[PDB]
Amino acid sequence: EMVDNLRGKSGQGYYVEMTVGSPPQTLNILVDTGSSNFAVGAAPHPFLHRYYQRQLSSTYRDLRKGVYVPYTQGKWEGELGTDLVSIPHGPQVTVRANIAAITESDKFFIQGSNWEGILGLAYAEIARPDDSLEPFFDSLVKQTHVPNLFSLQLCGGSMIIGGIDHSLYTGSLWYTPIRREWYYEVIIVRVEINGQDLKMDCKEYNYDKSIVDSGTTNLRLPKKVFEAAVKSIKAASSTEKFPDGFWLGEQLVCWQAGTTPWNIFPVISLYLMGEVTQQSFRITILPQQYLRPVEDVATSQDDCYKFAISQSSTGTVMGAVIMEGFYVVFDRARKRIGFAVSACHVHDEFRTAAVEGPFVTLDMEDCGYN
Ligand SMILES: CCCOc1cc(C(=O)N[C@@H](Cc2ccccc2)[C@H](O)CN[C@@H](C)C(=O)NC2CCCCC2)cc(N2C=CCC2=O)c1
Repeated sequence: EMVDNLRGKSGQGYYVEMTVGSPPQTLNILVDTGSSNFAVGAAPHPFLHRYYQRQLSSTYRDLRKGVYVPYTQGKWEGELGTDLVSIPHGPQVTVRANIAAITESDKFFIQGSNWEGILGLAYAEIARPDDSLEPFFDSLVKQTHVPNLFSLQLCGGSMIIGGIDHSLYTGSLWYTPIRREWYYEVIIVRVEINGQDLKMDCKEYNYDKSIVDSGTTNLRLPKKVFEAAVKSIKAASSTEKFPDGFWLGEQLVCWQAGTTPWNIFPVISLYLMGEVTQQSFRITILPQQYLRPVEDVATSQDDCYKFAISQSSTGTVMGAVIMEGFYVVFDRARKRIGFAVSACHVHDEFRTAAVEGPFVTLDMEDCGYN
């Protein structure tokens, strides 16, 4: 009953239906593994179809404390409280959870996204105001019999709470350790483009950190890695030349509908640390993943895309365009993240996104930045 309980797209977010308060108020909530605050619009906003009305809830409790949360994109401020929360198409439980009632925001809510709040699924260590504010999933596990694990299949899609759904993936699940429990932090040990090693000290791939983040759209790479990746992708696709603004993820590239030259763009392989010493596995990303379709009726004589790999100063972010096509298991109980090929895959007749291994490495360097 949890299958297909997500709607949305990489550019605007994937969301699940939830209820808050007594009696239940229904809201669509973006699923975000890149933060740890549960927050909902709680006052009118031009882009909100509905919002949390605290005065209508008999179970609302004000915590008499404000909270401010800045993201890479957008920020909001609100008032902390607790109330009853349920997930109509998830586990049939009700939990009392912390909720930030958003009273002001900037560039956070997205016009037409159809969601009104955000569910931070990461760990308390990055919750605001601080780690004393128990995140929703922690409350869910404490208050119910739900196993300490969830999985995401972003396509709509599915959030499976408390378990793994075999119908949602094919082949084997490969696991990489969660290096530290704050973000879902992982370690990348190698990057290839078209099979060619970027040939970089592997700490560079994780400079600062690397995280798995359903709330970010792009694959975001540390500047040094980003520049090297663009150089390699340019070289592979050199039979066509694009403006610098395309590679900067600013402007669209368009082709006559149906004629997108997928074959001239390379596959990207990200090798993740395995659960055994010096062992790794790789996930492979097709251009159908990293060239993000931009729907616009005005341009619809063409298919147009944005380059969805971009620069970061805060480490690697494996965003939604990376997670799409994979089934991703956030195995909190065992401190690991699993990857498998998703049942909803976009591969043409020549290449297929993959999760595969094992691979071994001779260089004993720890790739974590620290
Ligand atoms: C759903 C996709 C929306 O599009 C987007 C969204 C974001 C973005 O900032 N997403 C937020 C949530 C959001 C969801 C929806 C709207 C706004 C924010 C997510 O939490 C980001 N996670 C990490 C990186 C983070 O910044 N954590 C915070 C640390 C401090 C404490 C609070 C958590 C970046 C983005 N970017 C920016 C550059 C390239 C890219 O893809 C495109």
